[PDB]
Amino acid sequence: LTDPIADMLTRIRNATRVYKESTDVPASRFKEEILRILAREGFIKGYERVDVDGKPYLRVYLKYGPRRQGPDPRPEQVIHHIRRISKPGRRVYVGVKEIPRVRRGLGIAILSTSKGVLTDREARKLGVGGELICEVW
Amino acid sequence: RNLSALKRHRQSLKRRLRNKAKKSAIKTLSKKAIQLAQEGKAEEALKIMRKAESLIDKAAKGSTLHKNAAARRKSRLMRKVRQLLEAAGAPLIGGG
Amino acid sequence: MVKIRLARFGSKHNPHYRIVVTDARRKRDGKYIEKIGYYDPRKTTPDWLKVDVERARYWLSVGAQPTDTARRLLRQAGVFRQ
Amino acid sequence: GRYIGPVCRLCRREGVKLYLKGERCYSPKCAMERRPYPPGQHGQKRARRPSDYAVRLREKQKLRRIYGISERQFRNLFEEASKKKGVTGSVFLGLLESRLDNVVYRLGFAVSRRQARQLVRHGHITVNGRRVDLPSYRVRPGDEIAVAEKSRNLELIRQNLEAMKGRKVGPWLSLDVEGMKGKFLRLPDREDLALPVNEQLVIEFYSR
Amino acid sequence: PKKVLTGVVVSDKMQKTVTVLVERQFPHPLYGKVIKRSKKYLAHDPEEKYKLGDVVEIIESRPISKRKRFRVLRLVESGRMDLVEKYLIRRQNYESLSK
Amino acid sequence: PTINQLVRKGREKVRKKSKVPALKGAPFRRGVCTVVRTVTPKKPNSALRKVAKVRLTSGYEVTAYIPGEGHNLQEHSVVLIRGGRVKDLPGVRYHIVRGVYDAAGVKDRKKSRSKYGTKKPK
RNA sequence: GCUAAUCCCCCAUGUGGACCCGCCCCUUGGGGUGUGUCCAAAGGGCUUUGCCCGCUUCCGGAUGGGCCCGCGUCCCAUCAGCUAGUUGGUGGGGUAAUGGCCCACCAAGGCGACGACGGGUAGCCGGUCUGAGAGGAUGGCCGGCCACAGGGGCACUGAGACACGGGCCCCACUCCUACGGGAGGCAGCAGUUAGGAAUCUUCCGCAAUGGGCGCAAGCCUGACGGAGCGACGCCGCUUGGAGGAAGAAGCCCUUCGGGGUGUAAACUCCUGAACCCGGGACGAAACCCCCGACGAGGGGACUGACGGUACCGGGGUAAUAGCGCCGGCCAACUCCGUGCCAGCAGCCGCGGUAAUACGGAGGGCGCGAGCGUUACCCGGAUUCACUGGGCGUAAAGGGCGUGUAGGCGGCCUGGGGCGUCCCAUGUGAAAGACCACGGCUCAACCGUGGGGGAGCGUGGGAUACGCUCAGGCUAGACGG
RNA sequence: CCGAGGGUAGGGCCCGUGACUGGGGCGAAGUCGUAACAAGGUAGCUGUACCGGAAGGUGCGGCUGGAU
Ligand code: SF4
Ligand SMILES: [Mg+2]
Ligand SMILES: [Mg+2]
Ligand SMILES: [Mg+2]
Ligand SMILES: [Mg+2]
Ligand SMILES: [Mg+2]
Ligand SMILES: [Mg+2]
Ligand SMILES: [Mg+2]
Ligand SMILES: [Mg+2]
Ligand SMILES: [Mg+2]
Ligand SMILES: [Mg+2]
Ligand SMILES: [Mg+2]
Ligand SMILES: [Mg+2]
Ligand SMILES: [Mg+2]
Ligand SMILES: [Mg+2]
Ligand SMILES: [Mg+2]
Ligand SMILES: [Mg+2]
Ligand SMILES: [Mg+2]
Ligand SMILES: [Mg+2]
Ligand SMILES: [Mg+2]
Ligand SMILES: [Mg+2]
Ligand SMILES: [Mg+2]
Ligand SMILES: [Mg+2]
Ligand SMILES: [Mg+2]
Ligand SMILES: [Mg+2]
Ligand SMILES: [Mg+2]
Ligand SMILES: [Mg+2]
Ligand SMILES: [Mg+2]
Ligand SMILES: [Mg+2]
Ligand SMILES: [Mg+2]
Ligand SMILES: [Mg+2]
Ligand SMILES: [Mg+2]
Ligand SMILES: [Mg+2]
Ligand SMILES: [Mg+2]
Ligand SMILES: [Mg+2]
Ligand SMILES: [Mg+2]
Ligand SMILES: [Mg+2]
Ligand SMILES: [Mg+2]
Ligand SMILES: [Mg+2]
Ligand SMILES: [Mg+2]
Ligand SMILES: [Mg+2]
Ligand SMILES: [Mg+2]
Ligand SMILES: [Mg+2]
Ligand SMILES: [Mg+2]
Ligand SMILES: [Mg+2]
Ligand SMILES: [Mg+2]
Ligand SMILES: [Mg+2]
Ligand SMILES: [Mg+2]
Ligand SMILES: [Mg+2]
Ligand SMILES: [Mg+2]
Ligand SMILES: [Mg+2]
Ligand SMILES: [Mg+2]
Ligand SMILES: [Mg+2]
Ligand SMILES: [Mg+2]
Ligand SMILES: [Mg+2]
Ligand SMILES: [Mg+2]
Ligand SMILES: [Mg+2]
Ligand SMILES: [Mg+2]
Ligand SMILES: [Mg+2]
Ligand SMILES: [Mg+2]
Ligand SMILES: [Mg+2]
Ligand SMILES: [Mg+2]
Ligand SMILES: [Mg+2]
Ligand SMILES: [Mg+2]
Ligand SMILES: [Mg+2]
Ligand SMILES: [Mg+2]
Ligand SMILES: [Mg+2]
Ligand SMILES: [Mg+2]
Ligand SMILES: [Mg+2]
Ligand SMILES: [Mg+2]
Ligand SMILES: [Mg+2]
Ligand SMILES: [Mg+2]
Ligand SMILES: [Mg+2]
Ligand SMILES: [Mg+2]
Ligand SMILES: [Mg+2]
Ligand SMILES: [Mg+2]
Ligand SMILES: [Mg+2]
Ligand SMILES: [Mg+2]
Ligand SMILES: [Mg+2]
Ligand SMILES: [Mg+2]
Ligand SMILES: [Mg+2]
Ligand SMILES: [Mg+2]
Ligand SMILES: [Mg+2]
Ligand SMILES: [Mg+2]
Ligand SMILES: [Mg+2]
Ligand SMILES: [Mg+2]
Ligand SMILES: [Mg+2]
Ligand SMILES: [Mg+2]
Ligand SMILES: [Mg+2]
Ligand SMILES: [Mg+2]
Ligand SMILES: [Mg+2]
Ligand SMILES: [Mg+2]
Ligand SMILES: [Mg+2]
Ligand SMILES: [Mg+2]
Ligand SMILES: [Mg+2]
Ligand SMILES: [Mg+2]
Ligand SMILES: [Mg+2]
Ligand SMILES: [Mg+2]
Ligand SMILES: [Mg+2]
Ligand SMILES: [Mg+2]
Ligand SMILES: [Mg+2]
Ligand SMILES: [Mg+2]
Ligand SMILES: [Mg+2]
Ligand SMILES: [Mg+2]
Ligand SMILES: [Mg+2]
Ligand SMILES: [Mg+2]
Ligand SMILES: [Mg+2]
Ligand SMILES: [Mg+2]
Ligand SMILES: [Mg+2]
Ligand SMILES: [Mg+2]
Ligand SMILES: [Mg+2]
Ligand SMILES: [Mg+2]
Ligand SMILES: [Mg+2]
Ligand SMILES: [Mg+2]
Ligand SMILES: [Mg+2]
Ligand SMILES: [Mg+2]
Ligand SMILES: [Mg+2]
Ligand SMILES: [Mg+2]
Ligand SMILES: [Mg+2]
Repeated sequence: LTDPIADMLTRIRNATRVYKESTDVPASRFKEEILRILAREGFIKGYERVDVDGKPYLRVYLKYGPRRQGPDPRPEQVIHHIRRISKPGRRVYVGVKEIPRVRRGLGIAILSTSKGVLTDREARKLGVGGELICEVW
Repeated sequence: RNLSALKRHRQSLKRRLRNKAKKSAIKTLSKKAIQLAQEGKAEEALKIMRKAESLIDKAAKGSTLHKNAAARRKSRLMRKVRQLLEAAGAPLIGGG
Repeated sequence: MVKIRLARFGSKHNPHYRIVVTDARRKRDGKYIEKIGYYDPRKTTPDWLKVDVERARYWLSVGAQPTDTARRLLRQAGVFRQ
Repeated sequence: GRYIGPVCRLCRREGVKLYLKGERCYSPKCAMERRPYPPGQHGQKRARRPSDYAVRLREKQKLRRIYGISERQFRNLFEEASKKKGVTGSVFLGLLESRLDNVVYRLGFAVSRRQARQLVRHGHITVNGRRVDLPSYRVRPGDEIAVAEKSRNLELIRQNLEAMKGRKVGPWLSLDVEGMKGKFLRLPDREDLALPVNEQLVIEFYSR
Repeated sequence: PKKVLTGVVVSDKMQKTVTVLVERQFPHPLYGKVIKRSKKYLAHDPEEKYKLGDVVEIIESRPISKRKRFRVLRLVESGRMDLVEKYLIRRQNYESLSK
Repeated sequence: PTINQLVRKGREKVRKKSKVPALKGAPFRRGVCTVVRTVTPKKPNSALRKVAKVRLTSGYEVTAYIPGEGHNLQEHSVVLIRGGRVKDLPGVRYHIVRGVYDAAGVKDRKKSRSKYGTKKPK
């Protein structure tokens, strides 16, 4: 397993797409922080440190939109789009001035800074850059 | 079909003579003292070595030697002689 | 030596100089050490001469040499006023 | 130089009334009143659907032929307007209207821009006192555009200036008749002028 | 300031001279990924006190020989034969790369 | 490819192959006619197209087209050539320029005269 | 064979500097000091026991450099191995100075898949062109640096050159000659010839700006300032303006009624490019001279190549238009001629007796002193895809393992802070570019002011992530 | 001593050219047959080998991207 962060983002993407209540990802402090942001921005209901067959996990509680009318009644996702930017194959770092605006503000960039994991808004306020972890909307 | 470049060339051949003359003379008396010092013969070495140093700094008055080249040449002379007289001694005069 | 003089800028029949400190051996419009003012011999504008008098006096002090018609213009800016 | 040829055929092709002569433009001897169909052998044949390119070409030529201006100067002005700050459409029209030969015409010094050009060119006009015989001069806010006092006793300017006594002049201009002089108050809105022109279609033409 | 470099001593077969391999990292100018490049500097060792496998600092210096423009500054670590071997294994692999 | 593969091998910028080799950098090249004849074109066309074999100053010998109705070119005719193939004439990659050196303009040409080297008629 | 000097030499003087050795400070050869030793010099001119120009040694400044270093700098791996001054040492030589730069000996090293060696191409940069950006292309003009001066070697003089219009030698080539012998080097400005598709006047002036020499007058300056030729490029301008018929002729089309060119012309008035005469610059006030003091400062004159030019005023003639295109892409249609011929063509395609595609004509479209063509660069081309592509059948998975280098790597804690992030700071020349204002009647062009940035040097800070060092863990992997 | 270069000898690379020869591309208005596309009239294709004026055939093994 080469990229835990990308695996987590992907675990979520796969779950939401078939409308699971929650999903479990193997736990780490750095993942919590990302989820912390994810919930506080309302992309997820939240998470809790659970245990699967003896192992520390993170149960991520998924959130969607209202049922829809028409032929396809499946509800709009809250997380339409989540994908890694920086990867083991190519690390991506921006300075505060190079921090992107995801979807004109309608989305968020998550970054790891020397002040911790922040959104693009947060990073810009604190005036620091960092490694561009991923983007969500 | 002509110039004062001609004049400059004539002058260079006269300055050429004098630079070589002094430089030869310096080289002669330098090695001479060094030869004496080798079999030292302290008083004679230093006597000649005093004469070399004079011709050196005198060369550095004009275009013959740059001051640093003079300094360099004196240094090696005096360094050589002292180290040579050190096989036997004793330095009968100056300097220093 | 290092000199204070007029490097021509501008264009044809529209002379515009930068009074400048540069090595004498430079080409006239070549790289200069510092600009210490401009000069518009045709007075097409209200201020057709400016001289950082502070800087100019420094170069003078440190051994620079003005050209004749630079020293003229430098005089008009009162660098030599005691 | 400028187009310098038959001018009714221009309105006829353009399918709209362009006022390129002055007097006859309001008469029944106007060609658009007599034959409101394109010049040449095929004017009265039924038009087929104009392509998008066709449409935008025409809209641009209209705007152009209005001012009697070269496609070169036209394009340059446009290019200036595009890189210029703000909104290209207005700025383009504004810069167009700031041409001396144009202002001279908007002030009623002449019945047409063609005549206005010959006026400017022949030095019969001045800007803030100074003689300017260049049609391309960009008049700026606060400029006095006057008849040359050495030319003030000219028949044509008189008859033209007589026709302007209380005649309204665009909000952006002011004319002091009898004194034979006018002023440029500010650069005109797209709104402040009603050219038979969708200037967006011109933008689209030059973006091809 | 004089440039100061850190690296491993990969050769000491020279009199009063050691060979110091130095590594540097940087993002690829176009493809962004961080990549490694290395370079060997000839280092002045007047005491012949520096042994194979020593991590040292070398400092930019007035020419000692053609190709020697660095003195060894100070010892940093010792016994890094593990690094020395990666250098040697690659050179060793080169016989396999001919025809 | 992976990012590492790109770091290792890069992307390859492929040069363009000139369609006018005999010109050797130039807009035009002067030459001398050796053979002046007609040549039949390929499917689905049929004609007797006028063609000269030219020996260039660039050291090449090529077949160039002789455009327009009628011409005065023969062996030893000095001639200026330009790029441009004749699609139906395989091997013909150049055009002789009418109205240069020994190439006459087209007689009684009226439309598009600059392309056929014909002066303006009275 | 004579003769002078700011030419050369010797002696003195030693402020001081140079060098050897010892000492202190430092820390690569930096500064200080002690004995010895060694080294200075040139005079000229005025208004003449005072000045100015010079000369001498030494510290410093400023300017300009040399050398060294990190990083960046094209194509071919169908170039894979290269290396004996080679890599290091010791000692000398040499230099302004480090260094195999050079030499002598000692050692056996140095470099290479992070591409050595070899081959090909190229002067590099500020910039420039393009492009949404990323990137691509390019480096002429202007600026900076480098390299060269017919080919090659060499040193001399000198602060500086291994010196374009200096020296020596060899070579190739050319010329003069009185036939014995001699001379030359336009990749300075013009100009010739050759080559080519193609690229300029054997012009004017030192008036300005700048450079050399001179105390100064001033002399020199093909740098330069200008004039000449070329639509080469960009910018500005003209060939007219208004009126003028349900609308002449001519020409084109026609269902023969008519339609078109077309307010276009004619015609009328009005303006007045060109040209004619009159005036006429800015660019030029300094050096200098006089008072003051040869300074501060104040007054005085001399001087313009362009040029009797621009420009100002007076008068004053309706006064060059062309080129491409009109099947679709792509804006513009008809008649005739032709009849797979002649021809067109950027791609698709047109032409075989009613061709909007060939040739002319009328008409139309598009630009306009230009219009088109050829060539080449970037674009459209996310068609080498970093931004921003793909590989079952479209081009694309290695026949399969094994494994070297390399790339990449699980959970927790701490150290360090390499990458990375932040702040401060130095650097990022000028021109150009962008915003503003201003000067040539506008513009082009030009001047003035403003704002940045990456990148790298330095200082301080942050520690999440990546890295590294350390310690735990069991979820991967391996073993029983 | 070194040394431009010259001379002798022997290698390496690249370019142009050569009697003649090999196949290739295009042309097309010819001659021979008709190998492939349908079960294309012997299902096709394939690596190899041997063979035939030619397309091609046959052997051995493989694939289905083979009709019934
Ligand atoms: S008359 Fe009618 S047609 Fe002729 S110009 Fe005036 S408006 Fe256009
Ligand atoms: Mg990315
Ligand atoms: Mg002389
Ligand atoms: Mg002797
Ligand atoms: Mg000296
Ligand atoms: Mg109107
Ligand atoms: Mg539309
Ligand atoms: Mg805008
Ligand atoms: Mg209105
Ligand atoms: Mg209107
Ligand atoms: Mg565009
Ligand atoms: Mg050494
Ligand atoms: Mg020829
Ligand atoms: Mg055909
Ligand atoms: Mg002939
Ligand atoms: Mg072409
Ligand atoms: Mg034409
Ligand atoms: Mg005497
Ligand atoms: Mg003495
Ligand atoms: Mg004198
Ligand atoms: Mg040594
Ligand atoms: Mg030197
Ligand atoms: Mg060497
Ligand atoms: Mg040796
Ligand atoms: Mg040995
Ligand atoms: Mg390397
Ligand atoms: Mg490679
Ligand atoms: Mg070459
Ligand atoms: Mg070259
Ligand atoms: Mg693009
Ligand atoms: Mg280049
Ligand atoms: Mg160029
Ligand atoms: Mg240049
Ligand atoms: Mg050379
Ligand atoms: Mg030479
Ligand atoms: Mg030559
Ligand atoms: Mg020579
Ligand atoms: Mg000398
Ligand atoms: Mg040189
Ligand atoms: Mg010369
Ligand atoms: Mg010279
Ligand atoms: Mg020489
Ligand atoms: Mg002669
Ligand atoms: Mg003679
Ligand atoms: Mg004789
Ligand atoms: Mg002789
Ligand atoms: Mg000559
Ligand atoms: Mg020449
Ligand atoms: Mg010629
Ligand atoms: Mg020729
Ligand atoms: Mg010439
Ligand atoms: Mg010229
Ligand atoms: Mg002069
Ligand atoms: Mg002067
Ligand atoms: Mg002087
Ligand atoms: Mg005097
Ligand atoms: Mg002279
Ligand atoms: Mg001259
Ligand atoms: Mg000039
Ligand atoms: Mg012109
Ligand atoms: Mg009628
Ligand atoms: Mg009519
Ligand atoms: Mg008629
Ligand atoms: Mg009629
Ligand atoms: Mg008219
Ligand atoms: Mg008049
Ligand atoms: Mg003047
Ligand atoms: Mg005075
Ligand atoms: Mg004078
Ligand atoms: Mg006059
Ligand atoms: Mg006049
Ligand atoms: Mg009159
Ligand atoms: Mg007329
Ligand atoms: Mg066209
Ligand atoms: Mg058709
Ligand atoms: Mg088009
Ligand atoms: Mg159309
Ligand atoms: Mg026929
Ligand atoms: Mg045609
Ligand atoms: Mg037919
Ligand atoms: Mg017909
Ligand atoms: Mg066509
Ligand atoms: Mg036709
Ligand atoms: Mg023009
Ligand atoms: Mg392209
Ligand atoms: Mg691209
Ligand atoms: Mg990609
Ligand atoms: Mg694709
Ligand atoms: Mg794959
Ligand atoms: Mg395939
Ligand atoms: Mg496989
Ligand atoms: Mg494996
Ligand atoms: Mg491994
Ligand atoms: Mg690793
Ligand atoms: Mg990790
Ligand atoms: Mg750690
Ligand atoms: Mg830590
Ligand atoms: Mg760090
Ligand atoms: Mg900075
Ligand atoms: Mg700048
Ligand atoms: Mg202005
Ligand atoms: Mg910017
Ligand atoms: Mg820092
Ligand atoms: Mg561990
Ligand atoms: Mg397990
Ligand atoms: Mg197991
Ligand atoms: Mg030799
Ligand atoms: Mg030889
Ligand atoms: Mg020889
Ligand atoms: Mg053959
Ligand atoms: Mg078969
Ligand atoms: Mg069959
Ligand atoms: Mg069969
Ligand atoms: Mg078989
Ligand atoms: Mg056979
Ligand atoms: Mg047979
Ligand atoms: Mg058989
Ligand atoms: Mg079988
Ligand atoms: Mg098988």
